[PDB]
Amino acid sequence: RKRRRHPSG
Amino acid sequence: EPLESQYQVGPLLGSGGFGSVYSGIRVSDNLPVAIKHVEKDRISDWGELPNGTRVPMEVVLLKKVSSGFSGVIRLLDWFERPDSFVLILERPEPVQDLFDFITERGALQEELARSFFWQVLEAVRHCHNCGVLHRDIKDENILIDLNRGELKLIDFGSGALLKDTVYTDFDGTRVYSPPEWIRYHRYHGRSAAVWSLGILLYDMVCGDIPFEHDEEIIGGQVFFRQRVSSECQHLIRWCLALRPSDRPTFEEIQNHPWMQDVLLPQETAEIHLH
Ligand SMILES: [Cl-]
Ligand code: NA
Repeated sequence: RKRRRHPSG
Repeated sequence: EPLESQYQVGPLLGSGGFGSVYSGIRVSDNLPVAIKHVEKDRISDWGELPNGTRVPMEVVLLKKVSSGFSGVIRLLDWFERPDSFVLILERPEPVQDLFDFITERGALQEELARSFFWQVLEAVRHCHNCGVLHRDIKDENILIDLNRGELKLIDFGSGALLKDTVYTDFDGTRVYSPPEWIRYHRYHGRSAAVWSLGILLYDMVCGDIPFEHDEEIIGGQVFFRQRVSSECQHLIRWCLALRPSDRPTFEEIQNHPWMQDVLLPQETAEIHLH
């Protein structure tokens, strides 16, 4: 199942 | 005095909603550094120093916390250029960020989650004692010094001065943001921080964050996808209480039964990291 980063900015 | 002769610049470590960060070595004494560049055009929050010269809030916030030794990254120096500010930060070596660490290892053993989470708690208390609210606590913004077993909080670019009144602005990470921000575009600092720590702890013990969509964030249901002790699930669930006033204080978190008998940082490196 897909684990990913998440941008803040 | 000038930036180029005083640091040897090495390779890009990363870039994104934070900027462009290079590995470097301070020539004075070969100290490992990280050289972060931020475009002036992309900075929305500005402060002023005791000096009186005007800087990005990020610089204001790093000076306020870089007082002494801690689980917060230290600002060694900074420079103003025509279209940017360059920040010279500490660089532990060898290092891995907690996001890659959890990707590589999967769900962490509770003993290891406990030591890490405890150290994140101490770092955030530090920021709060120094008048700083980070606003972007997440695995991506935590470095692990692999030899010392010490965690460092990085990237204060979304932070603010800590206040007790309401915040109506936010530029941190949405999947760590609390339900009161999602629905009403308002939060209080401490209680929002505790929610994000709840996300981080679930992330540690389960191997990924609990929520991706708004509807999940506001829905108030934590499904555990890994075997997690009852005491730990209780702490996570308390941190992710929908009503902010129902969340625990940092003290209550640190006195929680699941938090007792934490490993020292050296013990953590020795058992879990070498
Ligand atoms: Cl958002
Ligand atoms: Na380098």
